[PDB]
Amino acid sequence: GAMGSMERASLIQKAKLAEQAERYEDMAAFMKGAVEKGEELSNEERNLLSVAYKNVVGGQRAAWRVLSSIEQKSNEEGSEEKGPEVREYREKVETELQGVCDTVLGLLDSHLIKEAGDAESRVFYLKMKGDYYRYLAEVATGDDKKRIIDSARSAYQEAMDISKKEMPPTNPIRLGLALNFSVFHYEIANSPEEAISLAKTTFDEAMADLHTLSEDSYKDSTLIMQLLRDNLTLWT
Amino acid sequence: GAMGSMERASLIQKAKLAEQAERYEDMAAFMKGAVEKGEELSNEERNLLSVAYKNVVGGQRAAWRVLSSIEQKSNEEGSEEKGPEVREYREKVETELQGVCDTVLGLLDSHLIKEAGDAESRVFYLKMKGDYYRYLAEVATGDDKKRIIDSARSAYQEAMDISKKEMPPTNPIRLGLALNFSVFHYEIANSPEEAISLAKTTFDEAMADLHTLSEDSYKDSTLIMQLLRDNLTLWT
Amino acid sequence: RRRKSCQA
Amino acid sequence: RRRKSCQA
Ligand SMILES: *Cc1cccc(C(=O)N(C)CCS*)c1
Ligand SMILES: *Cc1cccc(C(=O)N(C)CCS*)c1
Ligand SMILES: [Cl-]
Ligand SMILES: [Cl-]
Ligand SMILES: [Mg+2]
Ligand SMILES: [Mg+2]
Ligand SMILES: [Mg+2]
Ligand SMILES: [Mg+2]
Ligand SMILES: [Mg+2]
Ligand SMILES: [Mg+2]
Ligand SMILES: [Mg+2]
Ligand SMILES: [Mg+2]
Repeated sequence: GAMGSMERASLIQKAKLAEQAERYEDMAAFMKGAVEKGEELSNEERNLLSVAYKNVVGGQRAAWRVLSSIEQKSNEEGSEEKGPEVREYREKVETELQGVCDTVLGLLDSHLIKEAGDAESRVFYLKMKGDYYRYLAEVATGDDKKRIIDSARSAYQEAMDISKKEMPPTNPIRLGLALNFSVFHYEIANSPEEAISLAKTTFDEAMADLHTLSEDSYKDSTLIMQLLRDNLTLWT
Repeated sequence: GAMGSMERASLIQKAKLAEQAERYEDMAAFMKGAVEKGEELSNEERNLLSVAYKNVVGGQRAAWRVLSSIEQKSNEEGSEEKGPEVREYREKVETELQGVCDTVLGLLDSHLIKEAGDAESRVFYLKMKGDYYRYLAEVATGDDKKRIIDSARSAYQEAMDISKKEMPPTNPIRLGLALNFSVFHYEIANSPEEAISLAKTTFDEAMADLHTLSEDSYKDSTLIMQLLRDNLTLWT
Repeated sequence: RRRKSCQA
Repeated sequence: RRRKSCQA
């Protein structure tokens, strides 16, 4: 599309500038253009892709939650009828959010996942697929909700299976995947015990493998382990 | 345009929802639609208009400054040539920023200012006109720079003349106008002594009139007086 | 205290 | 310490 005339390397350079400027919509557009060049992404480029879209969808999700809370209050007994505007505007934000999720899922399907053969890259993309189905599930209320939830579950499960076979328990991608799949269990799949079990097992297995790491890898792994602990403390 | 089919009251309601959701681009689009209905704005509606566009242009200005700093470093002796990308991306953000300024200035000219007869509304809009010319001046480097600067000066000066005749020295619009015109003098017009004199005189004349105010008006006025003091402390 | 998910 | 301007 609009980025078709720009060099791949220039798109990557501009994505990094957009990050520094906190222009995440631009960052995502640049990284979409880079993906659409058709070549595989490096580790750093995968990270830029994830940063860009997570920040974009993060603003939409936070806005959706604000609007959904207002809408729910409007439907309480005793609340004055204010017309269709709250629902309409929540729907507008929701549709935009769904569009961003569909865009990311489309990049993963055409054709990032199918060309990703190394465990790290494949797990990274499958985690992303689970995440964006999870964001679709956060807003889903209709007849496809169960299939959306199962699509998130299936992508996370494939990522977990690969990560357990091919990556050490301290690997940051493996750890972040487990963090997110545990959140999926807790708040999407109505399975808090599974969420807690996964977070605890992931934390304990990472703890046992820290002795193998350099100081820098130790810092990387313990940072994510603390996120698992934060959730365990909140949930127990 | 795109908001032509939505009721004026629904646009205002959605602008307030967008503010709560921190969706300032949406907020600005709603308020532009409301202005384009052709009716005058109330005090609260003027405030919503200003909030919306100030937040939008604020993100653009902050991004422009980040990119301009990187560009300036790239042109230092000893810096590696990295190609046209930094300039191109700074120009992209700059053009978008100029477009937002032109949009606001267009709403003021067609037809908010000409229908604003009460001192408060007229000063409010003329202050906005000075502000958006000032933001154009922040990025101007060419042959129209002097005329852009003079357009900001002229709008601020008319607002000052009306505010001195028609509004008390503690009025928050008058105070905020003086704050901004002082910044214009300091950092656009290369007149720091004028900036300091205006901030000091404005502060002292407001101080002397605080005794006339209710507790709530006193809180409003002293808040802006503190901004004037903050600048005086920075500049002296 | 919002639960944590993985922010790249 | 950035100088202040008027934020509605
Ligand atoms: C799964 C993943 C993707 C991108 C970055 C990371 C990571 O190392 N951190 C620190 C983000 C928080 S999990 C992980
Ligand atoms: C000039 C102006 C416009 C909108 C709001 C205000 C105001 O009262 N405050 C507190 C903003 C900071 S000057 C003033
Ligand atoms: Cl809407
Ligand atoms: Cl560009
Ligand atoms: Mg090429
Ligand atoms: Mg209504
Ligand atoms: Mg491959
Ligand atoms: Mg391995
Ligand atoms: Mg009507
Ligand atoms: Mg280059
Ligand atoms: Mg009138
Ligand atoms: Mg008066």
